[PDB]
Amino acid sequence: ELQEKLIAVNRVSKTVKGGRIFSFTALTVVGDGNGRVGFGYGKAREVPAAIQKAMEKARRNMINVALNNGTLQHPVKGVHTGSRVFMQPASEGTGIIAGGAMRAVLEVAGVHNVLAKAYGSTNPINVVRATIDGLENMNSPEMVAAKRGKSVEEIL
Amino acid sequence: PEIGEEVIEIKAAARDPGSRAKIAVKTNDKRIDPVGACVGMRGARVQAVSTELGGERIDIVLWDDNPAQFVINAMAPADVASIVVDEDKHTMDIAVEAGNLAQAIGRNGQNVRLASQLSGWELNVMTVDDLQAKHQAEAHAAIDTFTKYLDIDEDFATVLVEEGFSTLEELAYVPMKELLEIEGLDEPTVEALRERAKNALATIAQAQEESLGDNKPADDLLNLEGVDRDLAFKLAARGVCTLEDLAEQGIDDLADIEGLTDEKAGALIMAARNICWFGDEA
Amino acid sequence: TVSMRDMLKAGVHFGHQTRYWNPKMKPFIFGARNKVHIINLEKTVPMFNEALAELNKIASRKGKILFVGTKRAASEAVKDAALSCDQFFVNHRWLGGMLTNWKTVRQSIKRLKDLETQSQDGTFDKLTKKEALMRTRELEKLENSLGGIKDMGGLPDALFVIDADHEHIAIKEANNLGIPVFAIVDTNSDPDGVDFVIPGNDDAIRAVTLYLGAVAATVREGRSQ
Amino acid sequence: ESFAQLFEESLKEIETRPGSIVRGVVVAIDKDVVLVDAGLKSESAIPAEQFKNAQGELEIQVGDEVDVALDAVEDGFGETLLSREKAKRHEAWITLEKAYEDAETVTGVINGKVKGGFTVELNGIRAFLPGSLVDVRPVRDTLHLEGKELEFKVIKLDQKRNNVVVSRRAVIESEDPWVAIAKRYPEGTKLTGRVTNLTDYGCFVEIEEGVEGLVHVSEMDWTNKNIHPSKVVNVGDVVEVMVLDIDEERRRISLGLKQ
RNA sequence: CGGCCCCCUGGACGAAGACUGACGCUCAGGUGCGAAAGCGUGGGGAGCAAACAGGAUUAGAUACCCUGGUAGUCCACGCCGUAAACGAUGUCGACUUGGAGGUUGUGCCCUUGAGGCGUGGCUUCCGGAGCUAACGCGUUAAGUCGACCGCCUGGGGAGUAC
RNA sequence: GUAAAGCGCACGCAGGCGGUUUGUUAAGUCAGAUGUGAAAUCCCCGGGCUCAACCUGGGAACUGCAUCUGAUACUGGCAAG
Repeated sequence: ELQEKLIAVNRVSKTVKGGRIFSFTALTVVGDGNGRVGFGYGKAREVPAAIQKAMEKARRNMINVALNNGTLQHPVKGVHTGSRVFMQPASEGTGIIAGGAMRAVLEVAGVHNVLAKAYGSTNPINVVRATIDGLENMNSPEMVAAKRGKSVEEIL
Repeated sequence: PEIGEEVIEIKAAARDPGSRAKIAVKTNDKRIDPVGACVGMRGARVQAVSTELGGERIDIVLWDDNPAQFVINAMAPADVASIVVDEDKHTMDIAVEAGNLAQAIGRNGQNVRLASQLSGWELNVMTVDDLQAKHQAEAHAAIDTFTKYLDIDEDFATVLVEEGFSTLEELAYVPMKELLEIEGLDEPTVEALRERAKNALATIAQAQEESLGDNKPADDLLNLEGVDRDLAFKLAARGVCTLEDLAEQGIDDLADIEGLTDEKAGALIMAARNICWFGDEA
Repeated sequence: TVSMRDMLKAGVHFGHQTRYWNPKMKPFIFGARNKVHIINLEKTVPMFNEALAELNKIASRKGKILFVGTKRAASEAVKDAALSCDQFFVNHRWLGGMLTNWKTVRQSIKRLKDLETQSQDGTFDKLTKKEALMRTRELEKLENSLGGIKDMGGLPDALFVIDADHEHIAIKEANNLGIPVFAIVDTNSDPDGVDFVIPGNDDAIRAVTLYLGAVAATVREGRSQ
Repeated sequence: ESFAQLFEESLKEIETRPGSIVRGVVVAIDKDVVLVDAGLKSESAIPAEQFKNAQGELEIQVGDEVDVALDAVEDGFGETLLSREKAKRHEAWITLEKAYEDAETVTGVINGKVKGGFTVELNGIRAFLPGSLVDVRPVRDTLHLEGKELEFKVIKLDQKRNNVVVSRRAVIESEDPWVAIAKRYPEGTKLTGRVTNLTDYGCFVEIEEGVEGLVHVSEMDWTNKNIHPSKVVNVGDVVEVMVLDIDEERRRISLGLKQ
């Protein structure tokens, strides 16, 4: 039921007395096609093991997101370290207008319709984190009604 | 292996090997998903048990909390909506619809027993309409019992039992302040009407004294053929206690009670005398 | 259940100095006496009662309780408390990642159990002396570390702690996993990670004992229930 | 309610700062630490050497009560300054009692003049005296039976520096530190001073009215450099020391202990 | 900006009151002050010391080290207008958890003692939330905001040429 | 702050911004109307060339400007505090 996308894999080095020890980092993200989403960032000497780790980590520490039907509930900004991200709810049919790692996380999240730009850095890791942050902070109408002591129709 | 390493709380396994094997399992809330692990990739491990000892209809239910959630889970795989309860023998009265009852009941002698041991006790599969039918068969009776409780005038009793929930059968132990909201509550009298019901219960206990509280008949007189409990009480009210004491009485002595006729008292005296005389023979 | 007079007698109301406090504890502080913080018993008592009730409820559903104190003043007492209600405890140094990294520690438990078995049930003696001394030393080490939690099986369903600042590693582990935390929190301590905070003197022995005894009683009650 | 506020001020009313109210009940003994609870934030890590009397064995079991001392709070965890200092207040009260009748009567046995004046000891403690006070007259207890028993009749006290000199015999007979710092000066006046803190080059014995002495590291013993003062003397103990040197200007009285 | 004294003189802070009644903040151009070195004229010249000379060192030593040593450093009056002129942090105002100090006021308190409880100004260190690329900053912000100005737009060429 | 980037520091004209209360005005601001904002082009609904491009009817738009009539919270002006 869960869908999982390996966003990126990158070779990283550690210099030692002999020479360079190489290793691989795997950035993955998983989601159930609904609110729930989680990213994982694994590391191992070989690629498949590292992606396996990324999947494992993503599977835990997931996070829920309040989706109005296929899209978002309102325009939302999210940042992390360099990657600053804007994403905006959009009409059915438009699809996921987003670039790169961001796209991936959106798809697994089960959002189908967004207009979305990544300002600043586009370092996959940071940008996916920023996306997750923007999705988490985003609140729903019912939530704001509760926050504020009102009905949904009062807020419209 | 999760179950083996204490990750899948498995209590009872009410299953019928050789047919259906539905069993519920609990888990410590930690993103474990018990049934999921028991099933696997597209019933990966589920297929193993399916063709393990033999073609069995194995099923897993996501145990929620306590026994109330175990009831519905024991009705799976189907569609439960509601259920009734009681004391020691609660008897989970399955409440579903005829359309969904076909699958819920599945087989007369299969899912009615497999789901019976599910909770460990026993279940009574019923219908949505059946529930309501029996539901009302309870409102009238704390009333449907010749009204042997409080009692005063009847015109006020109808207007009181209109708003009255669960009649008045032992309702004094409930909120004694919401009936005062009723249009007509001066001095504590309705709070007193409920007290009358309590007195009626004591009166019912006095009726038990009339049938036990004042020494009712022995086992020989009660198990005599051709006599009921009321007839045995009416016969024993004249000082008799045993079947031999009833045999000592005559038709004219038993004729003082209008409940027994001369032919019936003669037949009872003859039966008691035959039981006394032919007691050596079984 | 636990009265205010008794707590006063114990020395709960006493709290750390005025240069060592935490401003998140400002609500729970009453005043400062001789340049020492005083804990507000009025606000402490009801919450302590609450915490007790929650612990009881946990027990009722057959919850596993872990008692943590590594202050080495009240290690004996916390062990005693754990045993009274036959629950589990960590009276010596908490192993980093005991709960988060359970699966590894579970092997540790198993090795300890095996060693215990060898010691007692085997009755095999005839072991090379040095080797026998080494095995004994290993046994002692593992008993000290994991004695209370050896029969635990899996992960606790609640975590009682005697000091938050001292056992912050355990607290953090519980939070990461989501286990309910029941902490005694002095003025210097940080109660943010704690779910059911308890403002009381972690340091004083008698106060610690009192805390423990009430907790044990309510666990026993929940078990009885 | 105000129950608690009233109690807080009540409990203020029923404790004081110094070691005055004998309140701490000994709730655990083990060698070498005694511990009490005087209604303080924590229990005191008491030495055994505050609580053995005059021949080297302990005297108080569980439940026993002595007050300790205060006005210093939490070096990182704990509570007190020790209780024998409390005993010093009782000794001061006994010494003051003399004033009432102009005669304090105890036993005082002064064999030899440490710093000019015979040393007189009251039951547990031993104090040092100025010369004249040991004897009312030139009697000179050197010819008396050693460590003899008479009494103490006060000749001289310094009144800020705990130097008290007393008259053992003859029952019939009956800013501030630094301007005139020439009393313990001349070359070699020995003193009885409690050490305060050993700074790994020193010991800091300093008793005589708000001064500071250093017996640092060189004398201390009859080994020079491998000594490490903490091993060789004590913490918080009254010792043999004398001046050897005074600055009145740069306030460095450089005492010694090899004497 | 550092020995004391005197004369003339600017600012800061606190204590209470009394008064004025938005008179304020910022500031392109403009004006002033602006280390050291440097320039001009006139004085002065102990020590130190660019330049210079000799002796060493060295492969060489137009240096480092040594022996000397003149401009200058000092004073007066002018000019110069730059420095890692740095907190590499524009000015003004408001708001946001804490601890340990220093310094300088001031109110009360038995100053019963060097103290006890406050309340102002300036100031050093540590550290929370938050912020930050991180380092770190953290009520003296590099946090949360407002007003005005200054400045940046790849490295070199170049802060150079005209 | 360290990546390029806080004038060495100040005073200060012009300029920018401006505590709080009441009154007034109605400049800014907002609302409505009128006039205009060529046609074509763009966009919406239609029509015609077999379709399309293309042609084409009607609308919308042309974010503006000018006026007149209102609104007066805020900003401004004026008057008193």
